[PDB]
Amino acid sequence: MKFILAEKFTFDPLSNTLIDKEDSEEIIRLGSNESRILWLLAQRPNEVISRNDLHDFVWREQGFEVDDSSLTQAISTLRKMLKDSTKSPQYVKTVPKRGYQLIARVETVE
Amino acid sequence: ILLRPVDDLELTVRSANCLKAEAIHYIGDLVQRTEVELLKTPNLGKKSLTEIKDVLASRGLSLGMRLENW
Amino acid sequence: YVRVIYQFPDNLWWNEASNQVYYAQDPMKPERLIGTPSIMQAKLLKILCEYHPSPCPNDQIIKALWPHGFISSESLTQAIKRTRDFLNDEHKTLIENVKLQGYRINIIQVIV
Amino acid sequence: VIYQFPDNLWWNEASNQVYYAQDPMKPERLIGTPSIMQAKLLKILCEYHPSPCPNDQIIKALWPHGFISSESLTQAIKRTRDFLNDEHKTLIENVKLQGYRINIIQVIV
Repeated sequence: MKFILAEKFTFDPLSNTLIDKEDSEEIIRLGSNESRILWLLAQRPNEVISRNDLHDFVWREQGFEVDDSSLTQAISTLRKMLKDSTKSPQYVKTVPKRGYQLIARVETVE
Repeated sequence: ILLRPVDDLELTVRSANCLKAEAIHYIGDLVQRTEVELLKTPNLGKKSLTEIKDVLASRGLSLGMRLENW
Repeated sequence: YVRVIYQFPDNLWWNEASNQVYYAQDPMKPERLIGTPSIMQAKLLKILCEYHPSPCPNDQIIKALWPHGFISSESLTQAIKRTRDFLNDEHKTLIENVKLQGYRINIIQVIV
Repeated sequence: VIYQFPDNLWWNEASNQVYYAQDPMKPERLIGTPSIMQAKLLKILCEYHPSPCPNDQIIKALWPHGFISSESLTQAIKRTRDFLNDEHKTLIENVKLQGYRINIIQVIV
């Protein structure tokens, strides 16, 4: 099932591709970790998910354990490549002591 | 003046009706009734404690009196 | 729970559990909330409710509002005045002054 | 459960965030997400609705094992109303010596 974010971006959890409607010619390439994080965020529309729970769901299924700086770096790359605002709540933000939040709308293509 | 009822203190209605509830009827209680305990009582602030101490000072008395038997 | 709700003329409602008084802009629909009384307004209301329909003498009203207080009758008069004011009783029908016998509260029904 | 507040405000338990909407479940004019203590305070005030909420209940529900200095009670319920933008002190009411209450318009379950 393909998902649409904020009526602008399109992404699929199965092939890890990003398409911007403003520039449909340029496909945006994302890493597996950040793509899985964004898909986990999209699976729970617009409510807080824990850093601990999201981290353990993303990386223990991978079979290997990493430190918590990895999640922060992955989110930094996600915000940078999506060209989301540096600290304003436009698409993805961080809620301290509670976890991570998404603002972009969810539109399932199929 | 340790021989007068508190009602003779020419106290205002508020202070008189407040101090009447604490079973304080003679000044001998009030001269050692501590400032803090007097402040804790209902309906008695600093600007009334001031007038209580002023009336006491006019007649020689005051608070903070180490004392004797009854 | 032993819940007691008092209905007063002009469809006034006083809920004892929530301690809330409200106008009914329908038979019993709460939408126009006069508010929450203080801890003597509620006490005097409880006194006049507990002695209904008999008038309550002023001495017992004072002894219940001020159990250990040498409080003048002026405070009684103005407490009644403010309770009637905050109940919007300008016509002196809610808390009636029984002439030379004390006070009564006009209450239609009790809902349990 | 969706609680409606004056000025068309909504606090959601089907989600975990506050907003200014005319549509209950639609995220219109988002305020954000209250903190842990703020969310607990909002839940307590909404549960004690329509009754006033005692101060001791709030302090022993927010801080079960904390020696509260008796003044965090007011800073907390000042910034909580600020985060809900209660500039007129109408969204949350204080009835003196009885407690606090929060003005809830309707409950959606």
